[PDB]
Amino acid sequence: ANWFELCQMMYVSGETGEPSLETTGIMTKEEYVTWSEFRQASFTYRKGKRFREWLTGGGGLFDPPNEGRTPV
Amino acid sequence: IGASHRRLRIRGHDGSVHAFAVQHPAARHCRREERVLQLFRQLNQTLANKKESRRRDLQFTLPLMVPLAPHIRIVQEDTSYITLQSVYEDHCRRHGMNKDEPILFTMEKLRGLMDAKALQKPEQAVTAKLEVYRAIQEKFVDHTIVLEYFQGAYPNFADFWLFRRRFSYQLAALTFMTYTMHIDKRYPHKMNIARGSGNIWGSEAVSYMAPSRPLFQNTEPVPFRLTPNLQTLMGPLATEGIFAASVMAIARCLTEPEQHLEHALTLFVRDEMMFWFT
Amino acid sequence: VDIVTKSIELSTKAEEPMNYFLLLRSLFRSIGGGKFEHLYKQILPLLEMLLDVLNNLLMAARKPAERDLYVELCLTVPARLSNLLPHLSFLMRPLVVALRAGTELVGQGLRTLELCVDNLTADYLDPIMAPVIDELMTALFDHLKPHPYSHFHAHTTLRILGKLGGRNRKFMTEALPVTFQQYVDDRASFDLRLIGSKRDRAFPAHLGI
Amino acid sequence: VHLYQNHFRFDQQEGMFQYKSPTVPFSIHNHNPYITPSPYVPYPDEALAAEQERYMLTLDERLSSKLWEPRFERFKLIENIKQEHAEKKEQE
Amino acid sequence: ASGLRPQADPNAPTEMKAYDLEIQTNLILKAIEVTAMRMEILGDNRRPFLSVLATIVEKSLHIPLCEKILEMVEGWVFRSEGTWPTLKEKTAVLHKMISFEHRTDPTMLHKFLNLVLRIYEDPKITRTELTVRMEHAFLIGTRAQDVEMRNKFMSIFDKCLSKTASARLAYVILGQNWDTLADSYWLAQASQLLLGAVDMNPTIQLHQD
Amino acid sequence: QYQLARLHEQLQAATNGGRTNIFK
Amino acid sequence: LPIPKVLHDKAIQMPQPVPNIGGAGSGRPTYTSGQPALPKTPAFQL
Amino acid sequence: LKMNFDLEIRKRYASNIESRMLPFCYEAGLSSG
Amino acid sequence: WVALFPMFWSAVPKEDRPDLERGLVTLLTKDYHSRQMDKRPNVVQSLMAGAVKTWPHCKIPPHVLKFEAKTYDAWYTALHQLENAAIKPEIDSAAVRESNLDALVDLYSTLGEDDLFYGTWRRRCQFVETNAGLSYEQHGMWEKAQRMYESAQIKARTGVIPFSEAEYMLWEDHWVLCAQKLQQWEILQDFAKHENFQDLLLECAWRNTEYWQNQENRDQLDTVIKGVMDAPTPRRYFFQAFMSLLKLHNKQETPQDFNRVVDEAIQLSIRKWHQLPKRLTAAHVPLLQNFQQLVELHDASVICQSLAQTNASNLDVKSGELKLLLGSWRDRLPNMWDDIVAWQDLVTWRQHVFGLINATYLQLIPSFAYRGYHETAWIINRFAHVARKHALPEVCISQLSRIYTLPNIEIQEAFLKLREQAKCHYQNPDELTSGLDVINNTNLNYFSAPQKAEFYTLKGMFLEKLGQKEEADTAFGT
Repeated sequence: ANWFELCQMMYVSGETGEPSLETTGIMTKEEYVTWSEFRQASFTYRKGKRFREWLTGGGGLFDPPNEGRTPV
Repeated sequence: IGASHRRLRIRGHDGSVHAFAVQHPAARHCRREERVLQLFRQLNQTLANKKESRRRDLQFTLPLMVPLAPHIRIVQEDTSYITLQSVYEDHCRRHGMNKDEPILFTMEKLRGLMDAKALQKPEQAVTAKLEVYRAIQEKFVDHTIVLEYFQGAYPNFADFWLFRRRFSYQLAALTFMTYTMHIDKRYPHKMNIARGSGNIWGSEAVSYMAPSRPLFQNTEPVPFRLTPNLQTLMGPLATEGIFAASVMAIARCLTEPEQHLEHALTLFVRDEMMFWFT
Repeated sequence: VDIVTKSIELSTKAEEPMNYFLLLRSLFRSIGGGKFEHLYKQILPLLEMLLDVLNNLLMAARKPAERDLYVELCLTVPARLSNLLPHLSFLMRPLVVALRAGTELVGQGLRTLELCVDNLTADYLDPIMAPVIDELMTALFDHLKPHPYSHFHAHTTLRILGKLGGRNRKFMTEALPVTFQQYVDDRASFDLRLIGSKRDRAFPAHLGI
Repeated sequence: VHLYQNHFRFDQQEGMFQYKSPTVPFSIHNHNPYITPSPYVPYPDEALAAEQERYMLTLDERLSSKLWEPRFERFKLIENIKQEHAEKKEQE
Repeated sequence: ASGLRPQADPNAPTEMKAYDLEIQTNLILKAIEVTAMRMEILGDNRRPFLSVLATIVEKSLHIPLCEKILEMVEGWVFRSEGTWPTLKEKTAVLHKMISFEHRTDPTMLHKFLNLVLRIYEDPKITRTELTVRMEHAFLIGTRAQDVEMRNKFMSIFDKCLSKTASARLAYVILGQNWDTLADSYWLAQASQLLLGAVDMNPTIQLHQD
Repeated sequence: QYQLARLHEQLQAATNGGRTNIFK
Repeated sequence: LPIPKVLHDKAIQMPQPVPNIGGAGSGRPTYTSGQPALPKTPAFQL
Repeated sequence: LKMNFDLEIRKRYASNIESRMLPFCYEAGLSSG
Repeated sequence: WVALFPMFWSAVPKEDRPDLERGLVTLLTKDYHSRQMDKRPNVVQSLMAGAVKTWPHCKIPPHVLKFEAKTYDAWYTALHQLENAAIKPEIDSAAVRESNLDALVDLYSTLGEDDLFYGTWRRRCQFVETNAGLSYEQHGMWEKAQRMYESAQIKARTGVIPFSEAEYMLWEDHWVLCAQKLQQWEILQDFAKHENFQDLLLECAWRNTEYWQNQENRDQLDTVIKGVMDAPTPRRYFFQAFMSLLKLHNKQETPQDFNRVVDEAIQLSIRKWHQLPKRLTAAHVPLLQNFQQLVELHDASVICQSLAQTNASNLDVKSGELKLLLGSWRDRLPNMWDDIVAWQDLVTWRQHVFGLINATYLQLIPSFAYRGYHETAWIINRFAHVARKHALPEVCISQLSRIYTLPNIEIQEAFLKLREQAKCHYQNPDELTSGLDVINNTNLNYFSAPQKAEFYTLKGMFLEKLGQKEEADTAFGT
């Protein structure tokens, strides 16, 4: 539970990557808007009940553009 | 190789098909061959009833022969037979060689040497004959011809593997037959190989008897035919595993009581002795 | 008796000979089971002729559906098992045909074969089955496939083989068939060019014919 | 005590003690008087090689790991069991 | 349809009348249309909306509802310009459309595959985060039973790769992930890709021998 | 400890568990 | 003898990788046989 | 009839943590391991 | 695909081939191929065939091929390359040659090819005792082979001559196999107890009929069966089904559970059958024997249900159906040239069933209640005949002597005993003392005229062998 809250908080804290399931288990106008929206992620906001109860050259067709970014 | 025949086919009342070869100029030694086939057809029963041989499926290959006249005969026929001589000739045709080169080479060399001195060799095993043999091996016939042919004859490797497995056992059986009965002149055109299963039939199999006195003898440099090309077709692993053991298995099965073989051979030997004396 | 005899006789001159065999199938499907002893006694004197005629037509059939009709006619004649014990050699070829066909014929053939295996002794049955035994066992071994394949057919085949026992690995008389090519030369081909290469390569002229 | 190249044993010992303890091998064309001869023979930088050998020994359970001091424990156990069984049978 | 017997479970599925089903479907369409126009302020209610959309797409068999959801997703992907539905979460909704492959009705699958072809032919979208994530849909398209659609997918595939033979063999061996097609014989696609490195123009003939 | 255990195991194997005298 | 319809669940599941059990050992070039439907692949690094 | 628990403990004197774990489990009495 | 791959491989530059070979090995061992293991032509078969078509220029490690061939039905494709590499090694290294030979021997063993296995191992060993022992194993002489292996181990103990580890393992494994052939299960039980060999322990315990009657003993055996059941095999499933039958007999299980267990076993057996080559090899025979065992299991379950539901009220005249079923079983036997272990298995299973029948019947007495004993005598006699035809030493004598203690002497039992006595005349040398002792006094000839006539004929033959011509003349004249 609270996986999405953890992902949003990690994005806010400065981790823009895609963290794995185990990791959670253990600017431009659009970017600024997303940051402002995600800053409001909270554990208990309208969640009181939930909170209490809880090389190869060439290329191809699907090659990533630049990669080089990994989660923590 | 030196004959021809017409092939008849008959349909049975149950739907089966049977093939026969008509031999119009039948050889002069047909009765003796039929007697040999009779004897080994009798021994096949003991082979089928014994355990060490029944689990290996060891049997002699003996087609049925029926004479119609003293000079015509019909013989059960396998349509996928080929002889060793035919394989050698096919190789020669495909590789642009003359099939008669080895024999002409041998004759020329032996003539040239016999015109010179023909002594000083250790006792009789002439070293010049060994040199001629080595030269023929080096220049004309290498030991990978039959294996190459049969590898080319089977696009699917499972077929080749099964064919070779059958071939080894059949060769062991033929070796026992020719060794015990003193069958002498085993030329390459007398060995027929079935491409559909891997069976071996030896044609014109008759025992040899000494002219001076009545008894069985061979008097040849080798006990049986096992040449480099056959060795290469079988392979060292199969030669160690199947061929050597099957001969002993057959010999053990057929001599369990020693009286059985004597009582089986008595009438055959009597007929041979009567023919010799006549 | 008149129905059967007239159907067989009139099939030879008809414009559509198969209608009479459709009629015969309709009749046979209705009087199955040992509930019609009187009709079986009436029909008994026609059994051998009917089976011989049916076997003749199967050999000359050129389409799968016609073969199916004749096989179904052969395997469902109205008779008692004791009266069918002779003439059992007339059922061997249609059985082999049915064991390699759609689901219904496969089930019918399995039923017939199980009945024969259960109701007779080896010394009586094996000589009758000898002419077709290799094809029979090859067809039987083709129904042994795991779950997604029909488990009814597979389990029936396994039961039949288990009941046969030691006789299920004793039927072979020849060595084993192997396929071979009549010549050892190269096969016919034409040349092709790979874009990055500098030479031509042979391509067999027999791939989808 | 008798000393050898890589093992030693006591005078009345039927085994050996290692110092580390507490033609053409594997060819089918070789010959010896108890097997038939082969028709393929006459009648009777290093990093790359190591990498190739490592690649060739892939999935080979026992040899890949290695890439050996027998003690005969099972043989001795069988001997002991047989002796005990014979001794027990002697009583009856 | 599967024939499974019913159970006395209060939460057991229950059937509905056609009239009631249509009334409820129209109500659902209206509700979805009203909800979709406030996407920019949905806030915390966004995820449940997409979850229910995915559930409907996965399980519903009503064609018009699926068509409308597909058009809405297409509008989000292509003609939308403002802040998106959680950015690349529309890909999550698209990934649920892959279940159309075995619906025994190919209309919705054909619409989805047309959308995929439209996505992968766009000059703007190339080597981006969408074409990377739509690989499974593209491969499913390359496996299509419809000849025209499969040929379109294979034409795009062939146009992408390099024409050297060694390059294409290398791509097949260690360039493509085949996990999506693991239940089918996917070497046919590989052979078709390989044959794109051969010259088709020259005349051919059998060897002189 | 480990060395002593290994030595004891080796000696027991060599002596056949005390049934054999190798020191004479 | 009996041939039930459908078949129960445990008999129609897809095989899964299985380890080598028995205590004898693996990789012995002898004439012993034992075999599961789907053995598990050994670990390796190339 | 039984299990020779003393043959497996001796292997401690012969990944690494897994190797050392089982002898400890058998010695204590954990047949499950 | 198999036509196209060799032509495209030759267009790859020689310096880029190792990378493609590594990628090919990576592709062959993917785990998602298991979703396709039952389909005829799968992709693993095609890839292996294409790679082996170009073998000298495209190299795959032998053990990868061996692993894939067993799972995806590519046996002969792997055999082709393994034998070719045996003839002409690709690398001049001893380790590569040893690995190739190990893989080839494993394939030969799994396919049931005994002679190729023996030849390959005899062209490879270093000791002469290993050679002789393998040769004697090849011809069915287990005692000489066991002696040879013992002597080879003793010679190796000296340590003067080096030897390989594979020969070391071979000595032990084939000594155990020879021990199994000679029916030395009593020492094998202790060996498996000490070595923690669970399958061998189960096999040894399976031969003790009286050990499965105690509740505690079979409770103990249930733990071992549960232990070796996380890696199911057909034999382990047979043991599980036998346990289920025993539980059903003692009213601890419903017939539905027994049916479910049998269904699972049958499914596994069919799955293993489908993984072999299509044409009938020597690896198919044990699966057919397993099929027979599986059908007889259901037959026995029906027997047990009828026995309980019939004799729960002490009702007789229910032995007719038992007689019919037993007569049906009496005609379903293996072939004479089959493996002796299969005969052992059949005899043990029949004895278990007959023991169940005897246990249920005898207690009711305090002619119709002594049928299990007759059946046991019949099957023991047949097994003794088969063992004699196999030249097994003392096995047939042991089986015959294992029948002296049997109550319920009757006409049928007397006839079976007389048949056993007649069969005891093995007609072998060094039996003069036993023959003379039998001649002095043995049973009575009042039973049947043919039996005494044949006994007189045998006595005359024995006298002739000893050298009493006139005595034998008079004997067989009478």
